[PDB]
Amino acid sequence: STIEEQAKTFLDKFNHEAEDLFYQSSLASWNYNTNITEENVQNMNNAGDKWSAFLKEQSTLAQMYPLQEIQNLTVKLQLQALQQNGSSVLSEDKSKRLNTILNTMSTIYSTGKVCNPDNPQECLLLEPGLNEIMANSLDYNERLWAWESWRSEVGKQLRPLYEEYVVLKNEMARANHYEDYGDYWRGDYEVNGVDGYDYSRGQLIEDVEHTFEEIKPLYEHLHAYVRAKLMNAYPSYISPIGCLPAHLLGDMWGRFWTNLYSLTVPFGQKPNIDVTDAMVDQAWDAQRIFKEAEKFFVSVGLPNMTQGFWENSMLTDPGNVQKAVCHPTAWDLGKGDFRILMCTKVTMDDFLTAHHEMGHIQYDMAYAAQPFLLRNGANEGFHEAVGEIMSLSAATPKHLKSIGLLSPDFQEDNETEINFLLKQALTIVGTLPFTYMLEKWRWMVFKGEIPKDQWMKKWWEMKREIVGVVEPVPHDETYCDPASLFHVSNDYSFIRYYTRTLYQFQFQEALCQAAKHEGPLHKCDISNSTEAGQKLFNMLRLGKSEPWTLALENVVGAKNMNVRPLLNYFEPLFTWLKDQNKNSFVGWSTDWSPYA
Amino acid sequence: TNLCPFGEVFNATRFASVYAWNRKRISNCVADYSVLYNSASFSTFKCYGVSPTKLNDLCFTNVYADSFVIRGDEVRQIAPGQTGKIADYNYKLPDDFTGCVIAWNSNNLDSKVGGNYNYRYRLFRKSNLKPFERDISTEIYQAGSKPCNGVEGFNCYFPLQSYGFQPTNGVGYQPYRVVVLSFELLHAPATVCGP
Ligand SMILES: *[C@@H]1O[C@H](CO)[C@@H](O[C@@H]2O[C@H](CO)[C@@H](O)[C@H](O)[C@H]2NC(C)=O)[C@H](O)[C@H]1NC(C)=O
Ligand SMILES: *[C@@H]1O[C@H](CO[C@H]2O[C@@H](C)[C@@H](O)[C@@H](O)[C@@H]2O)[C@@H](O)[C@H](O)[C@H]1NC(C)=O
Ligand SMILES: *[C@@H]1O[C@H](CO)[C@@H](O)[C@H](O)[C@H]1NC(C)=O
Ligand SMILES: *[C@@H]1O[C@H](CO)[C@@H](O)[C@H](O)[C@H]1NC(C)=O
Ligand SMILES: *[C@@H]1O[C@H](CO)[C@@H](O)[C@H](O)[C@H]1NC(C)=O
Ligand SMILES: *[C@@H]1O[C@H](CO)[C@@H](O)[C@H](O)[C@H]1NC(C)=O
Ligand SMILES: [Zn+2]
Repeated sequence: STIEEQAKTFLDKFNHEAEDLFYQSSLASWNYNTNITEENVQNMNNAGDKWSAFLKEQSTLAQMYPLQEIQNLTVKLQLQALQQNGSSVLSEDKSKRLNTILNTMSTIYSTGKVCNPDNPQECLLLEPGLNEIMANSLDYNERLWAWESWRSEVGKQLRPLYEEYVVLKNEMARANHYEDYGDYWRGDYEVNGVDGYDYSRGQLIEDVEHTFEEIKPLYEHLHAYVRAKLMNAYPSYISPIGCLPAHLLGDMWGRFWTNLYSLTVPFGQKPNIDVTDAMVDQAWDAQRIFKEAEKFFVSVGLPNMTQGFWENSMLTDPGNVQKAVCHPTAWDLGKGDFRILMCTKVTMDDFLTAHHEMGHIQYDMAYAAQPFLLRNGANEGFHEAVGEIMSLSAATPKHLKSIGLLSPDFQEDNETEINFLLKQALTIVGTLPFTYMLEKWRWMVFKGEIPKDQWMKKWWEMKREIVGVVEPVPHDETYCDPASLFHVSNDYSFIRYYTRTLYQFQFQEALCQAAKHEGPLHKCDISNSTEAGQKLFNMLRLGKSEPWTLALENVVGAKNMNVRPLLNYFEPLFTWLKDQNKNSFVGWSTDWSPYA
Repeated sequence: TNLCPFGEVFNATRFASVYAWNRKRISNCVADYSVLYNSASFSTFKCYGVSPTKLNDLCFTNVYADSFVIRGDEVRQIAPGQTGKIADYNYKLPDDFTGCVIAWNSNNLDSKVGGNYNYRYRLFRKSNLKPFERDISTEIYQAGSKPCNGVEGFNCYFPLQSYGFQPTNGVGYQPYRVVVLSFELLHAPATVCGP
């Protein structure tokens, strides 16, 4: 008759009722995504509203069982996951305003349009026009327009809203017994009651920072090599010791440096490995693609797809009248139903994506036997890390040759090896400072460490120092440029992209060690390696039932995040970069600014 | 030449919910046990004690045929000395069970788009079921320590929950029809021989 036992029983009833109600929502929401109709837009909402109102009904009842009296740790996790007050901890009037602000900000970004000077008729949204200019154009003055105008007509609208968004979010988190809204977000990594495997909310900032310090040498060289190569492309505009002008970095917000490859390619004449032509030559269709992905997982000891997967997934655009949201997504509807929605083409980029999305399916199947509230990646970064390591293996030359898409007469020379690692460095390494700095600005804003009259002043101080990026035009405090990015003005924690990146190379290195790969981690394939599969699977099944530190330790044997695997992955590019910048300045000066 | 009416059990249009499992007493007839085991229609056919291998040779006082519907993951609980919700709260076989367990997939029949909620199960009970016991009570379970007064509320749960069977569910969440044959041997005429 203990309070624990009551909650066990309580939780037992919850799980069985929850699975069916979740299914009805998933299936209906799967209909709208596969078959857009005003009918299903309303069907999707009706199922989601009943599922939103069931969880709010169950959250209330759960709090009647106070966690202090529960000792079984797996009971306490589920109970605690259902006892989240959330915005409800606020007055209705306030919780109704916060939702108004959030929706207002989401509306301003997604509908924010910029029109031509001297031609009000001509206008461009972020997609497709503005994003094209920033990501493909090569004119300093043109780019400055798209970069600046987006932050002046969309950012300024968001500035007063973001100030009130910070007030209310901090009130909701303090009432929920968190320090500030940032401390609340850091709770996803917290672990209590497990000797030797705990983790503090604050320890993230430490381990984020302590691991970023080890990236700086690799980023500093990548930065001085990109700056050297940009200086050849706009000579009158870039300083050989200064930060990089923000608008010149391939994104409107300067997140991923990927689109700078055309300008930074180490050996331009040698082309990249594109097996797209080979796929069309052999008449592969969408079903052959996913079939080869299935064969990959099976080759490491993981189960093949359920029949319901093949019968109920949408792997080809219906097209014609039946429109559909084509973003590749992996569905875990529950009750055994696993589906992939993907408007697959016959390209190499959608071949890898088929492995990546199926990676999520494997993670979803592996922990499906766990309770309903424990079917999720160890933390916010685990799930996306599992998905990534699949297209690491699937894209190597060693793997493409073994499935008959890459000619047996192609052999890796050290020059194509560098081209690829740069493209990877521009995307993987390039985003890490941007990501750490963007979340640090927000962590501090919420903490109170940065006053309102210095939001933008402290934003661009940290862009200069941390990211090596300088604004092309001086910015007042009427601006709110951190909110010019989706994730900030749509209220999404951003540190996951940092944590998940360090996760996937820890994963990859541990698994390739089991495969006994000989050579650089760059060309490892975990194919035909059940030992790697078992080690990964030992973590997959855990879901949220075990702390993410003990989850990580099951794969890699370390209880915490380390960037060394990432560095090992790039070491041959690190030493090649350290032989391209010998007579170049590695570093940046904070003061240099293109705006005088 | 009076055949045993196995058609009424196996080909019945609707089956019972496992908590109210249905028992059909077979007697004074001829049963051709080799037709079932050698029909290749069933996903499960495990016999305990007797051998399905043409042991139709033997005579038995009474043959009982228990029929219900459960989900695919739960068929393993229809076995001696297995625990779970079904084996503790719905249908318990004894430890010295001498008979067979049969089951097949019923997704074609007992699964409906949107969900077939007509099959149920007992989710809560004060104690385990004695072998071959049948409980069809609907008394509100008291999980805490305050009388429920016959209405569900806090720590008061209606003890029967509804299988939600859908055609798109996984195999383990799909419905399965189960038939358990009990062979009784008393000091009696032994009217069921079926050579
Ligand atoms: C916490 O409670 C769960 C309740 O499920 C325990 O897990 C069960 O343990 C029994 C032991 O016989 C097994 O038969 C069940 O299969 C287990 N069920 C699940 C869902 O795993 C768990 O061991 C308890 N842990 C502690 C430390 O109290
Ligand atoms: C259940 O029916 C099966 C179908 O065969 C025929 O049986 C007839 C009685 C009638 O239902 C016809 O429509 C069917 O085509 C039969 O083969 C099985 O043997 C039956 N089950 C048993 C236990 O005999
Ligand atoms: C799409 O939705 C419409 C309206 O509900 C429906 O008539 C049609 O059958 C659906 N298409 C599919 C996927 O069958
Ligand atoms: C807020 O959460 C705490 C801990 O779960 C709980 O004690 C408190 O009652 C909650 N408040 C509301 C009104 O949700
Ligand atoms: C998946 O494997 C099982 C055996 O483990 C087999 O029954 C099934 O047909 C396989 N599916 C495919 C598409 O190979
Ligand atoms: C795995 O082993 C099989 C059988 O020996 C072989 O045909 C196949 O090519 C191997 N896989 C790879 C990745 O080459
Ligand atoms: Zn993914």
